[PDB]
Amino acid sequence: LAIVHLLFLHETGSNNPTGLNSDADKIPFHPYYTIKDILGILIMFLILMTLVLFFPDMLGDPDNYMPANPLNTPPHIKPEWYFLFAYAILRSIPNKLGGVLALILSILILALMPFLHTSKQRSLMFRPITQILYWILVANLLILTWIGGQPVEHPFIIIGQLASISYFSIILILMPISGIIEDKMLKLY
Amino acid sequence: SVPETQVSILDNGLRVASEQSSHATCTVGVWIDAGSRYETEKNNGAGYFLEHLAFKGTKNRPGNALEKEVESIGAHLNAYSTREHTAYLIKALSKDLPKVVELLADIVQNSSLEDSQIEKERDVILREMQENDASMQNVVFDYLHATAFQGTPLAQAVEGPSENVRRLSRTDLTDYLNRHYKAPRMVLAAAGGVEHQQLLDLAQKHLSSVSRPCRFTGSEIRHRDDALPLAHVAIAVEGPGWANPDNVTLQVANAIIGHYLCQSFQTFNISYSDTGLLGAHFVCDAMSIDDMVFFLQGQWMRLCTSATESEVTRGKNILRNALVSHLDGTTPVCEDIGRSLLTYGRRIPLAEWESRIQEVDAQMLRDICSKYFYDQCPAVAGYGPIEQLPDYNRIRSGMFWLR
Ligand code: HEM
Repeated sequence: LAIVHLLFLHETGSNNPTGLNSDADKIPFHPYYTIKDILGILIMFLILMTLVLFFPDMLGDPDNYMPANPLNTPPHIKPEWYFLFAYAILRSIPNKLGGVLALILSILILALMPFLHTSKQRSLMFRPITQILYWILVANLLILTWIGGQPVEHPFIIIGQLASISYFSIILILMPISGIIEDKMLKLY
Repeated sequence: SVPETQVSILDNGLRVASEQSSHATCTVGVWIDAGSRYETEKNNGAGYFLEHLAFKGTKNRPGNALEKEVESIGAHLNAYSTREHTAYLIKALSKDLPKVVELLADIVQNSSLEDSQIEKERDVILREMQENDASMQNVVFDYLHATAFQGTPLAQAVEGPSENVRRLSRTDLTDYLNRHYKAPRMVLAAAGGVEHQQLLDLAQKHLSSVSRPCRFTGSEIRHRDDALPLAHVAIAVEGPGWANPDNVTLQVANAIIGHYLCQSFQTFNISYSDTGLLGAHFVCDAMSIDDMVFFLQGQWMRLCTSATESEVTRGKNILRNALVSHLDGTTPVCEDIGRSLLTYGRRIPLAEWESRIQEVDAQMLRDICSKYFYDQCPAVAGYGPIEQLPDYNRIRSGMFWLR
């Protein structure tokens, strides 16, 4: 699927942070973005080996070092941290089914994302209001990651419920309206 | 038994050389060690504009009456300017040898620059430059000189920028004339049916009045204009200079390279005073651009690594057959003579050239080619649809082999 991912991209070429047509300024990849990928590989290996050789259990759970007891239940059940945002959403919706669906949508909302683009500019380099909304989205994604960790009790629950409401409202509603407003400010709309 | 070029410098410093031949027609010229390299960016077109003004009349021969004289004997009058040398030459009969010399004397001294003419020649020069851009290979070689000799007086063109052309005055010209036309920097060269003693007496009679850190830079300059049908690309490295004998070996290598892919391949070894540009200027379609390069770079590395005796023998024969450059014709020889005395300080005979050619073998050719081509930073000048022309890392990586 990653090979198919690379194919569906070379047909169009990569994007640039300005979001403009970069056909006038393109360079080879071997000497310019290869040594850059090698440097990024080296930095990622530095972070991976300082995660392995120095703090090998800062991201895992201690209770996984006990054998599986079907009779004994743990006092607090978590998935690993990268599932937390989803975990929060699931817990937030009162209805079980609702939670499952919202959870799925949490990931799927992204797929839905290319149909929500209502701006005449591709990138957010020249779009400050949608930049603010994007960083608020990153902020409450971090909040949902924290909440998942917190146990079920006040006021963690309410935050979870709001954070999920704010997440879906920023992705679904606030960004296209903001893009319309930004197009109106540049005398385009 | 090559006819020797007898030379007779004057006390003023005017070297007077001549070589006699059967031809009853003789070519006489004056060479001056003055070009765009001696200009200081405030008079960047002084030599070119003086080269335009030099045939428009003198003090003794005012206006077109002067050129009426060179029509009267049926002689031909030519002049040219490079970055280092300026030449004023006449092709005439032998029996018209005195007056021609006298004519040349006026052209170098006693010349008259008319203010009226200055405006007319400014419009000529300006317009020509305004249309000179048409000649691509000239644009590409000027771009190569600029990007290879940035910050030096060797980057600036012979014609100069339109700016200076418009902003030039008699006095400035007078200066360039009075500064770079010294007698010790002048050679009176004659080739063909001339006697050396008669030419020396004529130089004593007239012309006896004449008054008595170069750096290469590797850089990618790219003039992209996609509306042009063809692309011209020149790639060069630093040359040794005039006085370095391995030039001869490099000439053989240039010969061996010859021209094999996209059309319009070529090779040059341009030499200036202890510097130069050694390289190739191909011209081609959008796609061939890269390969040709790739092609071209491979040939250079082959000459650095895998030179055989047969191609060296072929290049030596091509170079010798190129001594025809000397030939016997009055003009070419005279020209050759002109440079010899300005650059080497002497006329190198063809027997010495043949000795320096026959001492060249394959081992010293690949040694000298590795000295001048292998792992060197080139100067690249492109003009036209040059998007597929590779940038500097790919060319620099093609300047060596991993094997
Ligand atoms: C399996 C995990 C993934 C891998 C290893 C991966 C790898 C890559 C690589 C190597 C590129 C080209 C270089 C670059 O990253 O800028 C790329 C481009 C891209 N990927 Fe992914 N990708 C992954 C998942 C995703 C997902 C899930 C999406 C959609 C949400 C996505 C969307 C894109 C887009 C849009 C580009 C073009 C980016 C641009 O040029 O602006 N990829 N991917």
